[PDB]
Amino acid sequence: MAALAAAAKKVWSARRLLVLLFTPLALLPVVFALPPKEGRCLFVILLMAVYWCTEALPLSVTALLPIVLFPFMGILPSNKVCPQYFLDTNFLFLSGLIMASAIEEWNLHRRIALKILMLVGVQPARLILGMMVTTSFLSMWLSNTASTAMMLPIANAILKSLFGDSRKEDEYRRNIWKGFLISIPYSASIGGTATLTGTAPNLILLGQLKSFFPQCDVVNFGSWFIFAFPLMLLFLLAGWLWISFLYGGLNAEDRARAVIREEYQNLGPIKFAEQAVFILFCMFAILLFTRDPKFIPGWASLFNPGFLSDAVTGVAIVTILFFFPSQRPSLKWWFDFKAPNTETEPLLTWKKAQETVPWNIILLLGGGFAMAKGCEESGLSVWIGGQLHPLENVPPALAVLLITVVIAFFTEFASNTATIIIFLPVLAELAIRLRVHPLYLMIPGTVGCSFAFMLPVSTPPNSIAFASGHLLVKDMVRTGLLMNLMGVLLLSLAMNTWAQTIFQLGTFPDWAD
Amino acid sequence: MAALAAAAKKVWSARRLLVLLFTPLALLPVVFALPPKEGRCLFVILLMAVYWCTEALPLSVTALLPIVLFPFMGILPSNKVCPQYFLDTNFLFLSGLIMASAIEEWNLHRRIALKILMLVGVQPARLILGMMVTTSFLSMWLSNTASTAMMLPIANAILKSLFGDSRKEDEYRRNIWKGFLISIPYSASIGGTATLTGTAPNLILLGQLKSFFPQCDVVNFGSWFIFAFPLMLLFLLAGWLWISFLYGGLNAEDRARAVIREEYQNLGPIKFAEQAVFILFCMFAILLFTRDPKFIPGWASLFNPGFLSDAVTGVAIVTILFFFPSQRPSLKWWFDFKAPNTETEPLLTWKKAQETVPWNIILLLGGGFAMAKGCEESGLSVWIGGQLHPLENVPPALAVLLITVVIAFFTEFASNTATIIIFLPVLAELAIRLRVHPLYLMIPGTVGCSFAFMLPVSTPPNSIAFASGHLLVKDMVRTGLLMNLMGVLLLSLAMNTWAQTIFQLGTFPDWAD
Ligand SMILES: CC(C)CCC[C@@H](C)[C@H]1CC[C@H]2[C@@H]3CC=C4C[C@@H](O)CC[C@]4(C)[C@H]3CC[C@]12C
Ligand SMILES: CC(C)CCC[C@@H](C)[C@H]1CC[C@H]2[C@@H]3CC=C4C[C@@H](O)CC[C@]4(C)[C@H]3CC[C@]12C
Ligand SMILES: CC(C)CCC[C@@H](C)[C@H]1CC[C@H]2[C@@H]3CC=C4C[C@@H](O)CC[C@]4(C)[C@H]3CC[C@]12C
Ligand SMILES: CC(C)CCC[C@@H](C)[C@H]1CC[C@H]2[C@@H]3CC=C4C[C@@H](O)CC[C@]4(C)[C@H]3CC[C@]12C
Ligand SMILES: CC(C)CCC[C@@H](C)[C@H]1CC[C@H]2[C@@H]3CC=C4C[C@@H](O)CC[C@]4(C)[C@H]3CC[C@]12C
Ligand SMILES: CC(C)CCC[C@@H](C)[C@H]1CC[C@H]2[C@@H]3CC=C4C[C@@H](O)CC[C@]4(C)[C@H]3CC[C@]12C
Ligand SMILES: CC(C)CCC[C@@H](C)[C@H]1CC[C@H]2[C@@H]3CC=C4C[C@@H](O)CC[C@]4(C)[C@H]3CC[C@]12C
Ligand SMILES: CC(C)CCC[C@@H](C)[C@H]1CC[C@H]2[C@@H]3CC=C4C[C@@H](O)CC[C@]4(C)[C@H]3CC[C@]12C
Ligand SMILES: COc1ncc(C)cc1CC[C@@](O)(CC(=O)O)C(=O)O
Ligand SMILES: COc1ncc(C)cc1CC[C@@](O)(CC(=O)O)C(=O)O
Ligand SMILES: CCCCCCCCCCCCCC
Ligand SMILES: CCCCCCCCCCCCCC
Ligand SMILES: CCCCCCCCCCCCCC
Ligand SMILES: CCCCCCCCCCCCCC
Ligand SMILES: CCCCCCCCCCCCCC
Ligand SMILES: CCCCCCCCCCCCCC
Ligand code: NA
Ligand code: NA
Ligand code: NA
Ligand code: NA
Repeated sequence: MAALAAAAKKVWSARRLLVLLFTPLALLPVVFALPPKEGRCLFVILLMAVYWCTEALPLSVTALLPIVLFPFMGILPSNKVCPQYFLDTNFLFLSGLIMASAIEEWNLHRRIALKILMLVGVQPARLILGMMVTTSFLSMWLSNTASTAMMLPIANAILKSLFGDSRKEDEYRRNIWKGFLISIPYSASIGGTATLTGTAPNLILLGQLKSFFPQCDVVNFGSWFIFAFPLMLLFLLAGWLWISFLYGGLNAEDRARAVIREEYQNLGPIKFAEQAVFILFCMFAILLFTRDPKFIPGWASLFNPGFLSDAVTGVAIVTILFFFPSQRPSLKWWFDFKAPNTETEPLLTWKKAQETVPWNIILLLGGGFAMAKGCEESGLSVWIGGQLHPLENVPPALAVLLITVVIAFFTEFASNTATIIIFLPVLAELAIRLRVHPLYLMIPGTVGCSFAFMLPVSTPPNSIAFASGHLLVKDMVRTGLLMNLMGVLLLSLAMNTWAQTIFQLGTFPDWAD
Repeated sequence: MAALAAAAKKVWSARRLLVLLFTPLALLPVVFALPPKEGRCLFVILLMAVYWCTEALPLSVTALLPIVLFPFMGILPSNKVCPQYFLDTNFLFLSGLIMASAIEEWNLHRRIALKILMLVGVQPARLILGMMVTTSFLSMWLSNTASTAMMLPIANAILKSLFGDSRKEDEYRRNIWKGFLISIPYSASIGGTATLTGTAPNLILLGQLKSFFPQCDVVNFGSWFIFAFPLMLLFLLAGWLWISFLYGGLNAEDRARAVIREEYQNLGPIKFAEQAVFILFCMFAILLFTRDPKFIPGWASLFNPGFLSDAVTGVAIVTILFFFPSQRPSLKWWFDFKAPNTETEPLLTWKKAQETVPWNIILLLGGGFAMAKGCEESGLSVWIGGQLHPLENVPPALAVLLITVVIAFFTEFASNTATIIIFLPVLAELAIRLRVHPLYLMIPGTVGCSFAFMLPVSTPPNSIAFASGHLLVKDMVRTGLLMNLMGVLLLSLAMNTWAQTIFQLGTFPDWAD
C-alpha cells in the first residue's frame, strides 16, 4: 500500500524534468493533425503554455522559447521574433518598474500607507477598509507582490497591538486575524488592475493588440484608467463587505493608534528626496493620463501624430530620477568656498534600479508579444477562428460572462501573465467570429486573469499571506469563490455599461473586419 | 591664487549637472545649421556622445535617450525606436552573458586558469606569457572586467610567493610587479576582440550593420573568429614581448609552483556540474562557429534560409543550463525507494543569472542600435556622406590607418562601446564615399575601439589594475603608446592581407551602392 505512495513521491520529486521531456512527445500529434505552419505554431504555443503552468522551466526562460522554435520551425525568422521582446509597451513597463523602485527606495510607499492608515481609523470594519484601500492604491504603481509584502508586517503589528472570553473571544480574534491577512492580497490583486502598469497582464493586452489588431489604438493609460478605476473601486467595496461579513462581524484602539503613529514617526521627517520622488510620480501619472485620454484633446496633439506614446512619456519622466539630486540644492554652497565639495547622490542610481527591476517579467512580456506575433504570422489565428465555428451563435454578453468565468477559474492554478498570454488570441478570434468589438472580449479576459483569490499558488501575494501561518487553504478558497463571482459580475456590468462609451465597443470596427 | 583652485574644485564637484544642463544649449546651433530632420538627429547623436563621454548620466540611461528624443523630434516613432533595443544581436549578447554567468558560478574559469598556469611554467617570461594567454583566452567568453578581476588576485599571490641586493633587486621586483599587473588588463582587452560576444563593440558592429547595410550578412561568429583570432594572437605575442622587454628583463620557482598547485587543489575535485557546463560551453562555441563559417557549408543550410541566426543557437544552448541537473543522474535512485526525494538543483537558476547579467550593457547596445536606425532613417547618413567630400581622395589603406589611429586614441578617454557607437556611421559613410567595402573601414574601427591601454579611465580592467597600487599612470601611458601603435599596425596588416579573403573586401558590394 505504501509502494504506491513512494512511487508517487518519487515521480513528484522529478516532476519538472518529466514534464519537460514528455510534453513535446504528448504534443507531437498536433503538428501532424494541423497544416504544417499552423500546426508547428500551435505546438509551440501549447508547449509554452504547459511549461508556464507546470513551472518546468523558469517563466522568463520559457518566454525565450519562440526565439528558438519559430526560426527552427520556419514560423518566423529570428530578426522578426527578437524585436518583439522590446515593443514600446515593454518600455512603459520598464519605466513603471523604475519608478516603483524609486518610490520603494526612499520609503515613500510606507509613509503614504501609514498616513492613510491614520486617516481611515482603527475600528475593525474601518481598519479593514483602510488596509484594503491602502493596498489597492499602492498596487496601481507597485507590484502586487511588493504591496502585499510591505503591508503584511504593518497588519501584523496592528493586530498584535490590538490583541496584546475563552472560546468566543478566541474565535473572534482568529477571525479578525484571518480577515486582515486575507484582505491585503485580495486588495493588491484588485488594485493592480486599475492601471496599465499596475500588473503585467494589462500590458500583455496592449502588446498582443499591437500584433492582432495593429490599427487598434484606443486603449492607453488614460482610457484603461477611466475604465478600470471605478470597476476597481466597486470590486474593492464588494470585497471589503464580503470579508467584513465573513470575518469582521459586519484601550485596544488606543494601542493600535499608538503603534501606527510610532511607526510613522519612526519613518522620520519628510526628506527632500521623498518630496522630489512624489512630485515626479505625480507628473508621471498626470502626463500618462493626459497624453491622449480619448475624450479630451491631450498634449500629444501638439506633436507629430503617431510618434509619441506612453513609453516615451514614462522613459522621459524616469530619466529625471537618474540625475536629480537627492539633497536640497542651495546657492549658498556656491558662494561658501569653505564648504565640502562632495558629489551629490541622485534620486536613484542605476545600480539600485538594476538590482530592483524584475527583468524576468520584462522577458515574460516579450515572450508573450513574440508568441502573439508568431500566432498572427503563421496563420494559426485564422485556423482558430475557423475552429470556433460552433460558438458563433452565443450572445455577446453571455460570451463575455463565460470567458470571464473560465479565465478567472483558470488563473487560480497558473500565472496571471501566462493565462492571459495563452487566452488572448482565442478571445480575439472569438470576438471576430461573433462580429463584436475585439476589445469587448479581450478586456474582460485581461481583467479576469487577475482574479486569483483561491489558492496560494494562484498569485504570489496569496503565497506571502499564506506564509504568515494564520490562514488556512479552506478559508482562502471559500473567500475566493464569492470574490471570483463578484468580480465576474462586476466586470460584466462594467463591460456592458461604461466600457462601451470609453472604448466605442457598440459598433464593429473596420480594422477588425 | 587659491580662489581659482577653489572655484575649479567647486565646478568639478558639480560637473555632471553642469554638463547635462549646458550640453543642449551648446548643441542648439546644430539644429538650425542643418536641415530640420537631419539637424535634430545630429543634435541627438551629439548629445548622447557628450553624455556618454562625460558620464553626465549612467551609460544605460543615456542609451534610453533615443526613446524620448526621436519621437519628440519627429525623427522616428516610438513603435520603431523601441524594437531596435532587442534586435537578435542583443539576444546573442544575452546568451553569451548567461553562459559567462554559468561558467563563473561553477568556478570553471578559475580551474582553467590555474591549469593553464601550471602548464605554461613559472619562469618570468614564461609566467608573463602564461598570464597573458590565460586572460586573453578567458576574455573571449567572459567580460574583460571579470577576467581581469579574477586573474589579478592569482598574480598577486604568485608575486608574493616569488618575492616572499638593495637598489638592484628592489628595482627588479618593482618592474616585475608592474609587468605582471599591466599584462593582465592588456591581455583581457586584446582577447575580448577575438569573439563577437567577447566584448560589446563587436556586437555594436553587427547591430549597426543591420541598419546601415541590411543586406550585409557576411559577418557572424565564425567569420569574425577566423578573422580576429590570428590577429589577437599576433597582438598578444607583440604585447608580451613589449612588456617583457619593458619590465621582465627580456626556491622562488618552487614556491610559485607550490602556491599555484595549492590554489588548484583548493578548487577541489572536478564536479559533475563543472563538466556539464564545460561540455555545454564547447557545444556553444562549436555550434556558433559551424553555423555558417562562409567557407564550409554549415548546419544552417539544412533549415530555411534567412531564418536561423547566432541568437537562436545561443538561446537554445543556454536554455539547457536552466533545467540540466547539477548533480549526477542515477537510475539506482528510482529503484531505491528509501532514498531522499529532494528536488535537483539545475546548473543555473534564473535568480543567479538575473543578478549576474549586466542589463545595463544590453540597454547600451540597444541604444546604439536605435541611434544607428535613427541616423539612417532621418537622412543624416546622406548628409554626413555629403560632408565627407574632401576625404574622397584619401587612399583606402591610408584611410584605414588614420581611422584606426583616431579611434584607438579616442577610446583612451571614453567607453569603447560609446566610441564605436559614435564612430561607426561616419566609418560607413566614409567607406561609401571612398568606393570601398563598408566592412573595410567598419571592422578596423570596431577592433581599434578596444585598444584602450593608456589610462585607468580608458577601460574598467585598467581601473582594476590601477586599484592595486603598484602601477603608476606614467607606466601605463608609456606602455599604452607602443601597445596602441602595434595594435594599429597589426590591424592594418590583418585588414589588408586576410580580412580581404574572409569578408570578400576586394570588390565594392552591390548592397553598398
Ligand atoms: C500536455 C497535456 C497537459 C495536454 C494534452 C496533450 C495531448 C495529449 C493532446 C493535445 C492535442 C491532442 C490532439 C488533438 C486532436 C487530435 C485529432 C484526432 O485524431 C484526435 C486525436 C488528436 C491527435 C489529439 C491527440 C491528443 C493531443 C495530442
Ligand atoms: C505637468 C503636470 C504634472 C502639471 C502641470 C499642469 C497640467 C495639468 C498641464 C500641463 C500641460 C497641459 C496641457 C498643455 C496643452 C494642451 C493642449 C490643448 O489643446 C488641450 C489642453 C492640454 C492637453 C493641456 C492640459 C493640461 C496640462 C497637461
Ligand atoms: C542652471 C545652472 C545655471 C546652474 C546649476 C547649478 C547646480 C549645478 C548646483 C546649484 C546648487 C548645487 C547644490 C548645492 C549644495 C550641494 C551640497 C554639496 O554636498 C554639493 C552638492 C550639492 C547638492 C550641489 C550640487 C550642484 C547644484 C545643484
Ligand atoms: C455586479 C452587479 C451589480 C451586476 C452584474 C450583473 C450583470 C451580468 C448584468 C448587469 C448589467 C447587465 C447588462 C445591461 C444591459 C444590457 C443590454 C442588452 O441589450 C443586453 C444585455 C445587457 C448587455 C446586460 C447583460 C448583463 C449585465 C452585464
Ligand atoms: C559639447 C562640446 C563638447 C562640443 C562643441 C559643441 C558646440 C560648441 C558646437 C558643436 C557644433 C558647432 C557648430 C557647427 C557648425 C556651425 C556653422 C557655422 O555657423 C559655424 C558655427 C556653427 C553654428 C558651430 C557652432 C558651435 C557648435 C554648436
Ligand atoms: C554538436 C557538436 C558540439 C559536436 C558534434 C560534432 C559536430 C562537429 C557536428 C554535429 C553536426 C554536424 C553538422 C551536421 C550537418 C552538416 C551539413 C553538411 O552539409 C556539412 C557538414 C555539417 C555542417 C556538419 C558539420 C559537423 C557538425 C557541426
Ligand atoms: C527520459 C525519461 C524516460 C526518464 C527521465 C528520468 C529523470 C527525470 C531522472 C533519472 C535520474 C534522476 C536523478 C537521480 C538522482 C537524483 C538525486 C536525488 O536528490 C533526486 C534528484 C536526482 C538528481 C534525480 C533527478 C531526476 C532524474 C534525472
Ligand atoms: C604589424 C606589422 C607586421 C605590419 C604593419 C604594416 C602595415 C601598415 C602594412 C603591412 C601590409 C601592408 C599592405 C600590403 C599590401 C598592400 C596592397 C597594395 O596594393 C596597397 C598597400 C597594401 C594594402 C599594404 C598597406 C600597408 C600594410 C597593411
Ligand atoms: C514574484 O513576482 C512575480 N513573479 C512572477 C510573475 C509572473 C509575476 C510576478 C509579480 C506579481 C504580479 O505580476 C501579479 C501576478 O502576475 O500574479 C504583480 O503585479 O505583483
Ligand atoms: C564594468 O563593466 C562595464 N561597464 C560599462 C561598460 C560600458 C562596459 C563594461 C564591461 C567592460 C567590457 O565591455 C570592455 C569595455 O567595453 O571597456 C568588457 O568586455 O569587459
Ligand atoms: C519536424 C518535427 C516537428 C515536431 C517536433 C518538434 C520538437 C521540438 C522540441 C523542442 C523542445 C524544447 C524544450 C526542451
Ligand atoms: C520544415 C522545416 C523545419 C524542419 C524542422 C522543424 C523542427 C525543428 C526543431 C528544432 C529544435 C531545436 C532545439 C534546441
Ligand atoms: C515647500 C516645498 C518644498 C519642496 C521640495 C522638493 C521639490 C522637488 C521638486 C522636484 C521637481 C522635479 C521636476 C523638475
Ligand atoms: C524645437 C527645438 C529643438 C532643439 C532643442 C531641443 C532640446 C532638447 C533637450 C533634451 C535634453 C535631454 C536630457 C536632459
Ligand atoms: C517639429 C516637431 C517637433 C517640435 C519639438 C521638437 C523638440 C522636442 C523636445 C522634447 C523634449 C522632451 C524632454 C523630456
Ligand atoms: C567520464 C565522463 C563523465 C562526464 C560527466 C558529465 C557529463 C555532462 C553531459 C552534459 C550534456 C549536455 C547536453 C545534453
Ligand atoms: Na500592482
Ligand atoms: Na494566477
Ligand atoms: Na571579454
Ligand atoms: Na575606452
